[PDB]
Parts: sequence; structure tokens; C-alpha cells
Amino acid sequence: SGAIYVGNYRVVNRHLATHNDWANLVWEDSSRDLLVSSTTAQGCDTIARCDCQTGVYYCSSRRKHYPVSFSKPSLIFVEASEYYPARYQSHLMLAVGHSEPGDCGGILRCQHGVVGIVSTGGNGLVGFADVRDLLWLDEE
Ligand SMILES: CNS(=O)(=O)c1cccc(C)c1F
Ligand SMILES: [Zn+2]
Repeated sequence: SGAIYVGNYRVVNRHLATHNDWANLVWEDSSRDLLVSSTTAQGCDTIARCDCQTGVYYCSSRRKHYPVSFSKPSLIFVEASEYYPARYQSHLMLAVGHSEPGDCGGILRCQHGVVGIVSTGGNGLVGFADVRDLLWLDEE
């Protein structure tokens, strides 16, 4: 579990969005595993605007933050998980590291701020759903 809280937006994995998220929907994309809902209180996070490929992610299934190198946002085919079939997922970055289903929503951060959230796992890789191209997250 986990979310990004930027301005009056809550960014979650689409597969973990709640009824309240869907009832207060701003934007969702299944191909990207992302959903954004509206918030009453303003949030503590800053979104990275950059092409970094080094950063740090939180792994709940280790209670640990790991430094990683990651691929740029890409169209990947993802093997079946507990929450999704084997399918192509867009705007996905891969790193070598530990990810189980409950790790989804962990933040990946670089020197410029939040890069994305854990979205895929397995075979010793961790995938992150990029959010850095979402420029409207920064206004309105
Ligand atoms: C098919 N590629 S993608 O994974 O959807 C993607 C990644 C990065 C930037 C863009 C605009 C994009 F289309
Ligand atoms: Zn950066």
C-alpha cells in the first residue's frame, strides 16, 4: 500500500483505489496502473521533473529503503501477479530489487522528488509506475 500526496491530489495504484477514490476521481489509466483522486488537506510530496535513472524506493516487505538504478518509462509485458493478468503495462520503469504485491504504492524518489510508485514485482525485479510526465499534478 501507499500513495503520493501532491497538492490536493492522491496518486494510488489503480488496482488499490478505494470506492472513495473512484467517487472523487480526477484521472485513471489501467495501462499505467494509476488512479488520481481529490483530497481535502494539501499533501507533503513534490513530484520529480527530470530523467533520473537513480533513486531510492521503499520496500514494505523488507521495512527498508533501497538505492536502485531504473530504466526510463517504457512499454513492458508483465507476468501474472495476484492483482493483474500477464499483460503490457505502459510508463513502467524496472529495477533489480525485491517487490511483492503488498509493496505496491511504495515511493521511488530521486534528488528532484517523487518519481513513481511500486506497481510490479517478481523474478528479482521491481517495477515503478512513473508520474513525472503528469505536469498537471503540480497545479489546479
Ligand atoms: C508505449 N510507450 S509507453 O510505455 O506508453 C510511454 C513511455 C514514456 C513516454 C511515453 C509518452 C510513452 F508512450
Ligand atoms: Zn530526478
